[PDB]
Amino acid sequence: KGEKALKASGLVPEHADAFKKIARELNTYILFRPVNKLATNLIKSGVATKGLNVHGKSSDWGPVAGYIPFDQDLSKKHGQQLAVEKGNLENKKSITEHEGEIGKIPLKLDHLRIEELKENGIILKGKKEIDNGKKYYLLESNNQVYEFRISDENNEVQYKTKEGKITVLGEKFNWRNIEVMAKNVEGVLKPLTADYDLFALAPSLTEIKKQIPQKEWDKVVNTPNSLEKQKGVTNLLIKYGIERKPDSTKGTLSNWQKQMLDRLNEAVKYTGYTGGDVVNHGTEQDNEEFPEKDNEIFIINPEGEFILTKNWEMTGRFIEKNITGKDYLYYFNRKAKINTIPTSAEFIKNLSSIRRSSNVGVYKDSGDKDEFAKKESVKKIAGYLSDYYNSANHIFSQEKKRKISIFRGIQAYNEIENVLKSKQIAPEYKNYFQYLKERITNQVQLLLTHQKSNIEFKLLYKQLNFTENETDNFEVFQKIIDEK
Repeated sequence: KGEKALKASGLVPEHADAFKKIARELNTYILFRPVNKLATNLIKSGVATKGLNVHGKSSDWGPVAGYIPFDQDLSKKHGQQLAVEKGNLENKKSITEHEGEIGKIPLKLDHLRIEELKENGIILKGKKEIDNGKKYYLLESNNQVYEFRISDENNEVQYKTKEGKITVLGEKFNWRNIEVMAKNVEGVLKPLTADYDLFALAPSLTEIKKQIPQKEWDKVVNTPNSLEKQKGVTNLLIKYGIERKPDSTKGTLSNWQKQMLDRLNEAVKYTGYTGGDVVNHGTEQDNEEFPEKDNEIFIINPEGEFILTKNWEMTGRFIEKNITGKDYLYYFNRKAKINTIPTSAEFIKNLSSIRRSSNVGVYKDSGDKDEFAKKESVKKIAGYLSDYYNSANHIFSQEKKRKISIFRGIQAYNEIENVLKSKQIAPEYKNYFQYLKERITNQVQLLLTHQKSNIEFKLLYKQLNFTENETDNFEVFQKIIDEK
């Protein structure tokens, strides 16, 4: 929060002042991911940064830690049993799939970086061995299965494992280099650095009116009906915001948030970075190959107080205190799921996660109409969960957001009840749907108790009958909320 986040993240102070100027002149809650200081030294060195072509995470030891090495054993793949070749062939695929901006260059790092690692207390510049015809700059480490050899007169690392001990990869190499994957800046020698990443983004919707076209905002203000005005804003957001474009070098943003990103990219050139775009891949949940979870988030407020969190429940608490529970644009990263269960795209990910391993399930690769009817049921599930994950219901108060949230939970629970009115499905998806419906009952239940409803869930389910209408059955449900 201010200074403690700025020191425990290891964030660039001139970039901190630049981000305060960006937040002051653009009024956006800039969410961020935790960055490694060992990567931050090579970021503030100025050379190019990685995207999603490589996937090397931040290491825990090394002068090259932060760069993406050829052999990934100077990367996140440290001590991995069968995953060192996963990272190895992953950077092979980075070389041989994304041609044009992936290079084969030598290293670009600091010679005093070994002293930057000895002031970190990691490597041990000790005994010297003779290779390349010279008494070379062989330096040891603490973890002595590996050692770096940064060159004396050159700016390269001819690293090796010791020739008289075992390698954790299973091979043996004699003072080989890091043939580091690069970014071909029309021929400029620039390797890849572990980039500074995003977490989400959140402007205010009144500012968003001055970014998206607003003569349909001059249309949508002249309505006499409240829920239909909210549904017109729903039409505006379904055709404007979430209609995304999948990439791997810019990110999963709105086009106006892509303008936010390229403004962020240009506004850091004169501050101390020599490459421009330092944010070159997606957020925490945008790595859909496998998600992760962090314990602190560098959310930057519009007014200069760089907010920090402590626990994941405190992340949800301060998001529903600041991002969600105000009149802002909560645009997040799409049995203790107290508030935020994952999104419906990850529900489709879990749908494919046990439809390929076990080929049986809800509907098969077929042509019959009942299979497409269960496909229509899960289509309504995937629609209703993204309807539930639409926090832009706040042109009115936020209890309207609460009422529409519990309404969408009711409708999705009705769909999960409908999908068990089907044929003899595989029991894996049966207990999966039991899991979904029980977590959604717990979610709508505590969402009701944080309201002042005092009704149990089963009463409120059995009273509603939405045959053809979310227009007066919302008035049926809505009337109870309107009174006590």
